[PDB]
Amino acid sequence: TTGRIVAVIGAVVDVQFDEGLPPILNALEVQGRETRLVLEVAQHLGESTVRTIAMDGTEGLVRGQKVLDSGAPIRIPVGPETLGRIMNVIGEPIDERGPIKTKQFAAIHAEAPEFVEMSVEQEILVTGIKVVDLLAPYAKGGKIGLFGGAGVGKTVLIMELINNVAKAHGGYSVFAGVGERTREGNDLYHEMIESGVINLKDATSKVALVYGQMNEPPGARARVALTGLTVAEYFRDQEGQDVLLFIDNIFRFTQAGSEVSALLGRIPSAVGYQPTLATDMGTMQERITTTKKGSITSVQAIYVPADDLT
Amino acid sequence: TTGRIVAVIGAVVDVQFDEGLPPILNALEVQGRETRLVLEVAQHLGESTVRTIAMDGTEGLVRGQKVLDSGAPIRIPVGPETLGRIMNVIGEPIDERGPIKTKQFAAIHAEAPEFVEMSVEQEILVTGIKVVDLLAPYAKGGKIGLFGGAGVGKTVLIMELINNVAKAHGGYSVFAGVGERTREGNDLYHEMIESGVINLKDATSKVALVYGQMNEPPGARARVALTGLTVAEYFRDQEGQDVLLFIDNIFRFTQAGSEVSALLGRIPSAVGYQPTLATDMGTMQERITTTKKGSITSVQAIYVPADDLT
Amino acid sequence: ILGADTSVDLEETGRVLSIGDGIARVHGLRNVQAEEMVEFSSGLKGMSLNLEPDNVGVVVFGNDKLIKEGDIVKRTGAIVDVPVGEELLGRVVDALGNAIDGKGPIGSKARRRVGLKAPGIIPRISVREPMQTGIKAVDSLVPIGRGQRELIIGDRQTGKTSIAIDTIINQKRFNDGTDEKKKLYCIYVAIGQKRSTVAQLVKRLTDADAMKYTIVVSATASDAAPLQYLAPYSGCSMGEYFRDNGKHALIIYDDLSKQAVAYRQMSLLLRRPPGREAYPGDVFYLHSRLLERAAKMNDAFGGGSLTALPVIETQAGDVSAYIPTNVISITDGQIFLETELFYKGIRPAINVGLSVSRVGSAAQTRAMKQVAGTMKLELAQYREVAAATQQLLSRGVRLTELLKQGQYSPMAIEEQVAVIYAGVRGYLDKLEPSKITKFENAFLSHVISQHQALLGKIRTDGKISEESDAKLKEIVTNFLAGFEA
Ligand SMILES: Nc1ncnc2c1ncn2[C@@H]1O[C@H](COP(=O)(O)OP(=O)(O)OP(=O)(O)O)[C@@H](O)[C@H]1O
Ligand SMILES: Nc1ncnc2c1ncn2[C@@H]1O[C@H](COP(=O)(O)OP(=O)(O)O)[C@@H](O)[C@H]1O
Ligand SMILES: [Mg+2]
Ligand SMILES: [Mg+2]
Repeated sequence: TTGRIVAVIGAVVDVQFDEGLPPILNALEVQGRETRLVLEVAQHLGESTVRTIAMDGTEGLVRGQKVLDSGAPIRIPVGPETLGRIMNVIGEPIDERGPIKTKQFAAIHAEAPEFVEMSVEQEILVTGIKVVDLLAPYAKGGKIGLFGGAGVGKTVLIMELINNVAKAHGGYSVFAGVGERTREGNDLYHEMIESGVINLKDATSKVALVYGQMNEPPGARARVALTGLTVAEYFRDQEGQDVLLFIDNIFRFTQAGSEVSALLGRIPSAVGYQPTLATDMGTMQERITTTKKGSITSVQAIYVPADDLT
Repeated sequence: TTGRIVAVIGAVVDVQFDEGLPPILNALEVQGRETRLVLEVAQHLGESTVRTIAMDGTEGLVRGQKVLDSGAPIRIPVGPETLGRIMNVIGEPIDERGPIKTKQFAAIHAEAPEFVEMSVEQEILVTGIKVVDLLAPYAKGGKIGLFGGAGVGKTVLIMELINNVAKAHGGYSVFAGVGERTREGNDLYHEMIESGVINLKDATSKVALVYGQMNEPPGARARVALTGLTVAEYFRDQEGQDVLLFIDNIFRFTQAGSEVSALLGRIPSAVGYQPTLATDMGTMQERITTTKKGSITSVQAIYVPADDLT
Repeated sequence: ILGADTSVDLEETGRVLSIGDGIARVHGLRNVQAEEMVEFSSGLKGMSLNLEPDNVGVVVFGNDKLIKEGDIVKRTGAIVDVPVGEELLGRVVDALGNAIDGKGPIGSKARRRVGLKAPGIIPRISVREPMQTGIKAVDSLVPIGRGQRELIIGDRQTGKTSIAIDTIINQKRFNDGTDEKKKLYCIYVAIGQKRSTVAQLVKRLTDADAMKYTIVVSATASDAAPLQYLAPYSGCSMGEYFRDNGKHALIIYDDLSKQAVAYRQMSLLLRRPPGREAYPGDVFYLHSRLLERAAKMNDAFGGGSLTALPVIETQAGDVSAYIPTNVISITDGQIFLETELFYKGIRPAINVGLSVSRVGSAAQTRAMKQVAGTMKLELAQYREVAAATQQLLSRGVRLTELLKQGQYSPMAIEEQVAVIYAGVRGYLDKLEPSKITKFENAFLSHVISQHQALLGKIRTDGKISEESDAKLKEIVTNFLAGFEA
C-alpha cells in the first residue's frame, strides 16, 4: 500500500498511509529518486501516520511524495559472497563490483541470543602487546573495548590487533567502519588487497567490509553498526565459525542516536543525550556475543568526548 | 498606523495591529503616558501581532492601550549640538539644559560598512601619550580594551585622549555610558567640565555624552551603545572626522543582551549567555571601523567576570 | 466579469506566518523540496529546512529583520547551490556566491550544491603529491600532502592565519610555471572575522600577486548566523570543481570555531536539545561532512584533489575541549601553536610534540626526509630538558632559531633543505644563537644567486646525492668561516 509524506525535518520523515499501516522497523522505499532512499519506521504518531528515519540525505523530498512499504525490515546479503566485498548500511555494494549474489538475506534487526544459548568459556587470547597480556588480557570469543580520546591511538591499536590476530586465524573476520574517516577505509581496503586477506580473483577472502562513515547522515551511522553485526551473525549461527568482529568507532552509533532523538520528539537526557541510551546500546551489544554454536570476538574502538570517561 | 497592547509580561510587550504591521527594530510610541515610552519590535508572532522590548518601565500599561508606529527604528539627535550634552537611549536630553536643537536624525540600528568601503591600509592613531604610542599603539578604526577601575587615573586618561585627538586630528569624541553607576556618570560629567572638554558657556565642547546606566531596564541598556555609536557615526560619515568612541563598559552591553534574550524565552547558550552572543557583538563592533570618509576609533572598558579570560 | 488573481496559489508560493528567532514560518509552498532555496519579497534568500504539515520553517540567509508577516515567499526550484568555475578566481564573494568586491558580476557557467556528500572508498586513493606551504617548520616537521586534511589549532594571536596566508603566497611559484600538475588553486573562507581584516587580507594577497588564483568567501561577524554556517560549504563546493576536473585545490576554513557558535545560535533558536557547552548533538556531523569532501581522487576520477586547512581557536590551550577534539578526530593531523613560544618570539610557534602529520609524511620529498629525519625527535627531547647531553641544548637553540621565519616570505623546497642541512649536520654548533638569523639571510641570498645548479639538482632529482652533499658541505663550511671573522 502507498503512503504520502506529510512532514520532513532532517533525517526524520513522517509518512501517512490510507490503509495498511506498516509496523516498526519496516523499510519503506521512496519513489521518484535516483538513489535508493530507505525510510525505517521508528514510531506510530497516530491518525494513520508513522515517524521514520532516513538512511540517506532527505534533500529533494516534497510533501505528498509516494512511499511504498517493503513489508519487512532492512534486508541485507549474508554468506561467503559478502567476503572480499564492501557493503553500505542498507546492503548495497559500494565497491564497483556488481551485486552481491546470495541465497540468504538477513534483516539488520533481530532479537538477542537467549539465556540458554549463551556460552561461558574464558580462554586467554595472546595479542603480543606487553601491556594488554600482562595487565588486562583479552579472551577468545570475548568483548574487547578500546577506550580513547581524540588522536590517542585506537585506530593504530586496532590495526595492530588485526595485523597480529586476524592473519593468524582459521575463521573469518568482519570490519565495520561506523562514522569514522573514509580515507581509512580506502587505506584498509587496499592494504588488505596488498597483504592477500582480500582476494579479488579467487573466492577465498577472509574479511568482510562494511562502511557507513562520518560523511553519511545520522540515520545511516545509527544503523550501520547493526548491518555489519548481522554479517558476523550469519557465520556464527548458520555456519558455526569463529568470527573476529572489528568496529571503529562504536561511539558513532550512540552519537548518531542523539541527533535523531532530538528530531524524534523526545525529552533529552543528561548532557543532551537520548533517553534510550542504555536500551539502544543494549539490544545492539547483546547480539555481539559467543553463543553455544558459533563464536564472535569483538574489538570495539570507543571514542571519549573531551577526554571524559564519565 | 495605530496598534493596541494585547499582553504585558515585564519588559516584554505584545502589540496587535489592524493593517500596517511594523517591521522588526522599529520604535513604537506608546500613547497616554507622562514620559516618552518607546517599544522596539523584536519578533512577529503572527496574526498581525508583534513582540516588543520596552526601553523604560512598563508599569501603568493596560491591555488595549494605543501604540503608534514611528515608521523607523529609534531615531536620535545627531550633530554638533549633541556635543556638551547628555542624552538617554532614545535621544531625549537628561541634563536639564532644554531640548537638543538638532538638524538631522539618525536611527540607532544601521548596517555595517560594506566590503568596498573598508580601508585596506592599517594606519596608526597618534594619541600623543608616550606609553601608548610606543609600546601598545592605537589603530585608526580599531577597538582598544581598557582594563582597571578607580585609583589609577582612568577618567584622566579618557579626557586626555579626547583632548589630544581633538587637538591634533580635529575629531570630536563620544562617551557611551553603558550600564555602570549613575554616581560615576555624575563624577565624570563634572570632571569634564572642570578639565574643559565639556563647556556649558560656549559651543566648544569635545564630547557628546550618551548614558544608560544600571537603573534603566535591560532593553534600554542593550541599545545604549548603539545610540552612542550613531552619534559617533555622524562625525565620521557627514563631517569626515577621526572620531573617538568610549564605551564604559562593554561587559554591560553583553549582559543586557543576555538579559533581553532570557526574557524573550530563548534557550540560553554556554555559561548562561544568549545564543546570539557573537552576532550581537559583531553587528555593533563592525560599525566601528575606518572608511573612505573617516574613522571611529573605540576605547572600550572591559570587566572580565571571575578574572576568567576564557 | 474579470477572473480572480491566481498568481499567489499556495502550490509554488506562500506567505510568511511568523518571523523573529532566525526562522521564518511560511504558509504554503506545497511543492517545495527539503533543503530547497527560496526567495523572499525583499530580494532575500532562504533555505527550506523544516517541512511541517501546516507550514514550512525557512532559514534566512541574511538579515531576517527585513522580512515581515504576509510577505510572499517563492521557490527558486533548485536545491541550495552556488556559482562554480574558474571565473571566481581573483574575486571576493559572500556565502551565496554574490560578488562583494565591486568588480561587476562573476559570469559563472556551472553551479554546484552546497550539501553534496563526499566521495566514497573507491574514488579515493592515498595522498602522493606534496602540498608545499613554503614554511620551514611546517614543510620539514609537519608536511601536508595534496588531498590531506590538516588542522591548524591554537590560542588567539598565535599565527594560525599567517600559516594559511604564506601557504597561498607560496603557490605563485607553481602557478606561474610550466607544470600543470603542480599548480594549486586556493580558497580562503572567512567565518566570523572583521571585514577590515578580510579587506587587509585580500590586499596583502594582491600585493603578492596571489589573488588571481584565489577565491575568497566572506561571512563576517556582522552577517547572519546562517551565512556563517553556510560559508564553508559554499567554498567547499567551489573547491570540488577543481577536484572533480583533474585539478588540485586548497581550502582554508578560518575558522570552524566561529562557524560552530553560529550553528549553535541557529540550533538554540530552533530550541533543539543542547549538550556540551550548549552545543547541539550534530556539531561533529557539521564539520565531518565538510572535511570528508576534502580528498585525493584517483586517475579514474580525474586525478585531482582538495586539500583542507581548517582553523580552530582554543581557550587557554585547552586542546581537550569539545570542539577541538571533534575536529582532531576528523582531520589527518594537527598543527598546534602555543602562546608561550609565540610570546618569546619563536615564530611560527609550533608545538613539535603535539603537532603530527603521518599522512603527509608519505607525500614528502626525499631531500627533506634526509635533513629533517631526526629533527622531529630532537626538538621534542629539547623541550623536555627544562632543568654529552649538553650538546642537545647546543643544537636545540640553533635549530629553533633556524626554523624561525619572517612573515609574507615563503621558501622553495630546495631552498629550505639547504638551510636545514647547515644546522642539523653540525656546521653551526660553534656560533652565537643571535647570529643564526643573519647567517640564514646571507647564506640563502648567496646560494640562490651563485649556486643555482646545486639547487636545481636538488629540486629536479628531489634528493641530496653524494655529489650534491659534498658540494653543499663545502658551501656552509667556507661561508661560515668568512661570516665568523
Ligand atoms: N612569523 C611571524 N613573524 C612575525 N610576526 C608574525 C608572524 N606570524 C604572525 N605574526 C604577527 O602576529 C599577529 C597575529 O598573527 P595571526 O593573526 O596570524 O594569528 P591568529 O591566530 O590568526 O590570530 P586571530 O585568530 O586572532 O586572527 C599578526 O598581526 C602578525 O603581524
Ligand atoms: N603505537 C603507536 N606508536 C607511535 N605512535 C602512535 C601509536 N599509536 C598512535 N600513535 C600516534 O597517534 C596518532 C593518532 O592515532 P589514531 O589511532 O588515529 O588515534 P584515534 O584513533 O584516537 O584517532 C598517530 O598519528 C600516531 O602518531
Ligand atoms: Mg581513530
Ligand atoms: Mg586569525
